[PDB]
Amino acid sequence: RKDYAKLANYDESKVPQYTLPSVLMCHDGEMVQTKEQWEQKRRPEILNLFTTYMFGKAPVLKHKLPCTVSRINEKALNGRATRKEITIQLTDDPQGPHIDLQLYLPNHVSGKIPVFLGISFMPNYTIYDDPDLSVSFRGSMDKSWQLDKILEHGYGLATFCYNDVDPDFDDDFQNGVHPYYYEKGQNFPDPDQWGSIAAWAWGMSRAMDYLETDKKVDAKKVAVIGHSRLGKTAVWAGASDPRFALVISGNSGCCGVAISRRCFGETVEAMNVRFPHWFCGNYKQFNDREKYLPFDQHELVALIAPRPIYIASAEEDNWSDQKGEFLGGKGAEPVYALYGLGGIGCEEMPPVDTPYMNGPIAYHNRKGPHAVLPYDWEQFLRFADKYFKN
Amino acid sequence: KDYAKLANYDESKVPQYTLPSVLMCHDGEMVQTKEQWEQKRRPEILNLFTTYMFGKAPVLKHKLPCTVSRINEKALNGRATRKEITIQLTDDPQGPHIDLQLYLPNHVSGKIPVFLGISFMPNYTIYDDPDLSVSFRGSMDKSWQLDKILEHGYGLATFCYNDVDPDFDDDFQNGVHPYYYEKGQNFPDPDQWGSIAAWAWGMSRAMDYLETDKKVDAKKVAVIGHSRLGKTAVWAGASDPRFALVISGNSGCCGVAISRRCFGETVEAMNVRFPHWFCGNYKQFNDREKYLPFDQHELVALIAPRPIYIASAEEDNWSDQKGEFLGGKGAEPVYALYGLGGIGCEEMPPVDTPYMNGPIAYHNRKGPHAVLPYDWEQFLRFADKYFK
Ligand SMILES: O=C(O)[C@H]1O[C@@H](O)[C@H](O)[C@@H](O)[C@H]1O
Repeated sequence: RKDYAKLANYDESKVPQYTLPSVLMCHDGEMVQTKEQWEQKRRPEILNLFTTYMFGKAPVLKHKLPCTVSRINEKALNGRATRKEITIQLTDDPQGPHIDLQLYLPNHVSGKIPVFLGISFMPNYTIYDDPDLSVSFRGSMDKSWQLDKILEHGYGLATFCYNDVDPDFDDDFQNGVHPYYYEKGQNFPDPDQWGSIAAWAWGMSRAMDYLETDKKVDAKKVAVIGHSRLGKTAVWAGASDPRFALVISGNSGCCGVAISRRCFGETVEAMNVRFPHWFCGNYKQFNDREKYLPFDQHELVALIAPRPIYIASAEEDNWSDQKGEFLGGKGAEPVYALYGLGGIGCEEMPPVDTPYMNGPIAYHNRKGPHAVLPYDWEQFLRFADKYFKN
Repeated sequence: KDYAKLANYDESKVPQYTLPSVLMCHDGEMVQTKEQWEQKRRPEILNLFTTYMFGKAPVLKHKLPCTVSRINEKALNGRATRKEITIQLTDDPQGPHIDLQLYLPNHVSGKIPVFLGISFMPNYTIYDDPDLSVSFRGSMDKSWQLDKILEHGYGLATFCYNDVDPDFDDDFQNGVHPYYYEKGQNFPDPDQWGSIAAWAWGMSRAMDYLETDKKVDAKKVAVIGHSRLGKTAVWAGASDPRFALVISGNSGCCGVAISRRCFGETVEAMNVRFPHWFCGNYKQFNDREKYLPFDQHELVALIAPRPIYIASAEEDNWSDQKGEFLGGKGAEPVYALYGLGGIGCEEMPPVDTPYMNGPIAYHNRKGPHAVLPYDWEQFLRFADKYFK
């Protein structure tokens, strides 16, 4: 039951030499130098590699799942906001698992409204100290959602607790949604089928299915966001569902946007051993075999192109590998160029509290711990404004 | 990391496990007819071994050039013919090739059954045959017993596995693997052949010759291998149904031994000490035998209804002798679809007590991890029942 935190390299001068797999080079050798070759041949190859070998295939539905608007409050924050609560039935079982989506929209705004779709560690009461909710404690996670700031910009926020989809604990997938999608002769996901992170991501796509039917939400302006293991999830939700307009990776780190081949802080083995439920079976083959990965996480960031992404790091989060987060963005730059979009705007990793967001890939590494703080939201909304407003 | 110190050899300490049901299809259908087995269940299981354990080998639209580069009808002082077939493994003739050595017994009525062996060493080690030259001539004789095979009216074909792919982790830069990549590929895909898949494919190229031979009974070629080449011999038998009988010499871990027993050698011990043996995908089952979508009783089931002999050795605790027997035991429900019996006992037999009156033979013999004369006595008694 090893503690991988002690065994990990954090010494930049002891990172092994490595070659990144070429994002632009198709499996048959053909290089991409056109968005059309990208969209038609290469992006599908990479999308297939990540689905087969890392996240795993989630169920594809023939119809949108049943959902209800079970409560509406049009005067939710002394009239500043409409709060809706939407129950999304994930299975054929009405007594089975549901998303309890909580949507805040600002009042006194005329258009359709851009929305942050976030996924939370804790129930919806923890997002805002909202005096029309009951019971951590009410608004205990406000720092990490900054709903006042989101409302100030004329955007909304929709969140649900990831536990709603799949409990985050290694119960060999007898709980959550997995078992409801097994075949009659299957007690476990196949090696190429979804683990937990893919289930949570699929979760966000079922939330987006509701959102595009909400008259007040701008379906063309939905940002996905999540922190840490839910960072990983948000980036996959963005990669695997192109309806999301903008993707926010909050210290996603290892198997997020960090480059695995650096073997800095958290590694694939640390990851799969501690969290066997997170990724598909296929992915456990890469435990301390990073060099044999058919891809690296720069290719995951490449699946967001041309759409914008904000990669945020924390100065104290060496576990997440802040330089490797930066280099995962750097590595996607060649694909954004096919679309005539610039890069991050700097060659080497910038110093602390130095945001770059003038390109389609934004980056900062902020002072303090592994978290989403007001600082982070400050930059996220500045970046969102560039796309969601004129 | 040493794996010798982590090995359980204590039968009382073997963990709880469920064998994955060999007769339950992925979609739920229970197999109770050999038709459902052949049309549905077997294809599913073969695909799982191919994709997740051994790795997909190239399928060829037509055979490769073979050439009989020397015969001698009077070999071993008249007793046998010796043939030397070269076998191209590629379009390129300067590419890798198999040096196939075949001995056929002189003056026998009818086409001859052949044991297709794959050997650790070059062919001159199989017998002290003066017509050869030079791990010296005759070294492996003890493990091949040509005299006894000839005496039975059977011959013996052998090539050294080094001909097809070297036994060491070179990232598949040597051997056959490079000659089948596609532009933009330095390395097999995770679902593609490693060295056991290549060595097994090797024995398929050897059979591709053996059938064309006019003195060979191509409906009566056995496959035999010891140890890592015993794991190869089973996969050969499973992924090429032309072979008539399969001989597992101490195949052990990722041969016929039940992976879920974690007795002696484990999957992690194997993939970590021999990264090149199995496909990339198989490395995902390190310390995760609970989560294999199969176990080795299903690999044995791919032989059915063709017979198979599982030989264990008493000192070879590493191979898990009881789990080898239980790989056989667990196949019996598929052989039963073909109105065939099982091994013939419930508990693992005592030492030097062969059971070979069903389509699955088992013996645990005295002494070390090896192929010994005793083993061949029993392999030939078994072959006699299907080959006379
Ligand atoms: O004897 C040998 O060299 C090999 O035998 C095999 O059956 C076993 O899987 C290997 O670990 C090694 O023991």
